[PDB]
Amino acid sequence: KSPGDNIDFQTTILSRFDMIFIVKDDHNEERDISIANHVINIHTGNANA
Amino acid sequence: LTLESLSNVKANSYSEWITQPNVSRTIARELKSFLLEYTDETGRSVYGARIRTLGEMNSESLEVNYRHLAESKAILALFLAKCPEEMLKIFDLVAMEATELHYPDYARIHSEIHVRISDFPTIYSLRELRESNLSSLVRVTGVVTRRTGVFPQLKYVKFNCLKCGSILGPFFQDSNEEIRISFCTNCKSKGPFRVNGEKTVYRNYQRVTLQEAPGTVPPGRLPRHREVILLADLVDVSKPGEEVEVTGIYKNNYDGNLNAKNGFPVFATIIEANSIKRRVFSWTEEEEREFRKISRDRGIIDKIISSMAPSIYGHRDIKTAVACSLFGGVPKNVNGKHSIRGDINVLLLGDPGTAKSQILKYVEKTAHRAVFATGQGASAVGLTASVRKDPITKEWTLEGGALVLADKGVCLIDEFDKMNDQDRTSIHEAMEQQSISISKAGIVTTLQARCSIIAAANPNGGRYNSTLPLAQNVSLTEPILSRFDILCVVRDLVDEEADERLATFVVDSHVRSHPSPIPQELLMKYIHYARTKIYPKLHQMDMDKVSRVYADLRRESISTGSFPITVRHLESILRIAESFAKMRLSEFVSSYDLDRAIKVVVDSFVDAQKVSVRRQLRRSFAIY
Ligand SMILES: Nc1ncnc2c1ncn2[C@@H]1O[C@H](COP(=O)(O)OP(=O)(O)OP(=O)(O)O)[C@@H](O)[C@H]1O
Ligand SMILES: [Mg+2]
Ligand SMILES: [Zn+2]
Repeated sequence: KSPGDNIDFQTTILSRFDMIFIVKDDHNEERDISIANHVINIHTGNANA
Repeated sequence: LTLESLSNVKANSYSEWITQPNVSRTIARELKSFLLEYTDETGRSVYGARIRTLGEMNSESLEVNYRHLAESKAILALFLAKCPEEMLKIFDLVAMEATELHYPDYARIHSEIHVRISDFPTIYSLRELRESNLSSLVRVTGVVTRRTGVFPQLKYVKFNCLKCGSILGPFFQDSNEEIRISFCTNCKSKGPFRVNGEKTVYRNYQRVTLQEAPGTVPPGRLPRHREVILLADLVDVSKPGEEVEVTGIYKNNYDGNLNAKNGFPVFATIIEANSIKRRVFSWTEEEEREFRKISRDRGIIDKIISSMAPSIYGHRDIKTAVACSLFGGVPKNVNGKHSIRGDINVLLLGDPGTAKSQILKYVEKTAHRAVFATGQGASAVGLTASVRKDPITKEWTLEGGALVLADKGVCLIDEFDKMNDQDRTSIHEAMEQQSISISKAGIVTTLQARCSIIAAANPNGGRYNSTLPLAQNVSLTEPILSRFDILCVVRDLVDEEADERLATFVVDSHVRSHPSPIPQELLMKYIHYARTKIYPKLHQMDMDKVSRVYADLRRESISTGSFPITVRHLESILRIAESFAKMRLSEFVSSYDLDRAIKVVVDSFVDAQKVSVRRQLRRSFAIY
């Protein structure tokens, strides 16, 4: 489906902006491992040091 | 004179009898004898020990029991009943002298000792009082409806002579009418004179309104009310909404000018107080080693989970969630640039008649800082911040909602699905950013709203639709739902065996009310100590398991075609593991706690899904 009908408002609002960032949650095991490890270290204390 | 001599009054009235010097000296001596010659059953110095504990805390008030004074000396009791005002001055001087006789130089650490009578036979309701009760000792019950602030009252007053600039010495204020001087001893004048505010010593003052308790009022009639005046150590004891017992004196307000005021000559009345009594979470080193002892018994978790709402049948999952959200977790700041909240929110979605309000009531009796607000009803507190006017003082005030007032605690919203747009905006802001913003009447500020939310709601129509997902049964939107950690769905499934036990329990309640368990009192304090001093740890030896668990639950969620799984689920997993660990007053999050936590999130996700997806998942996730 086009980005236009993927938003619940009028499509002329888009012309106002300068950069339009579309982030898609794509499923992939290797990325999942890395992000999970990142989160679990921050909760450990590693990223504080 | 002697004691049996006083009981033959030879004056016009009691008041004129008590003021004669000879009878005052007699009663002062006989009060000294009462103070220093009492003995209990065993014989212990009941007042001796009270006067030595006076020394330690250095208090300015003394407690006396009318029963003992009636036991010993009866004419004194009669005079105390009839003319207490004259008696109490004499009795307060006697107490002060006796105290000095046992603690030298205490006239500096305190300059006057107040007597408060503790017990007294006759107890009145506010509607029984008549004009035969004027200037007499009374004892009443009631409920406190209003309260004022603390104002100072003149005690030792110093005057200025505005011709020779002199400070005239201490003069005493009787609490009846204002005192004025007329003569300067140095310059010999009756000129202007003004009170020296700087050199004066003041007294504490507060006023309260007492209303008949609704329960006792006979059918068809309305509650009556009276006013009470509290002086010195009695200020700020009973907060509005409590039931109290008052011992004091019944007086007339000498209004003003009885001239003018056309109409019948009526007078108004007040009560001047002598004693107030009521009709906690702080702990001590006695109970600390009992805390630690109970903490070493394996399976403290399931004891706590069955000590929660101790009068609703079944519903173990909601009680587990209640315990989790009633203990909490650890807030986090990563070098002052990243914050992860600590509290765990709980939503209840259930059919009519499943006892959600009962659990919400329990949480409020069990918690330290808990507030109640209603979506569609009449409540004493709203959800939106505002600036309004105080009816009593006529002042503008800044008030926050229940969210602001319940910082570092829990907020209880009943009937969560019937909010208006304003309340919904407030809730969203609080849950997302955890701070309330206001721009009204020249005030621009941000307030702190670090609070836990527990809410209850009813589906659309009235019953649960299992053939559609959660987002299509309730009127709340995904932005709000996603900000809750645990979702509980109470379904009224018609099962024949369960009704037997439910009805049995309910009928037993009525039958009994006719005209594992830890005790609640210890649980209340264990909850405060644990949440005050217990900050459990996350040593990362235990990272391998959760990485691979999250990987599997992500790979499965997309394959089955349902809600997405985001890292908020893993954050909830760790934050709940913190609570399960803190239950054991622990020192290093265990793998047992992680495994207990995993069930809650996985079960919530599985049980908030359509029937087909749910059958797929309940088999796929069988290992966790
Ligand atoms: N599982 C249960 N165990 C014990 N009592 C129950 C249970 N379910 C309902 N009750 C009782 O039935 C009544 C239900 O009233 P209550 O207001 O608590 O229900 P509710 O679900 O909060 O109400 P509603 O959703 O209709 O606004 C109460 O007396 C409650 O104690
Ligand atoms: Mg209800
Ligand atoms: Zn003078």
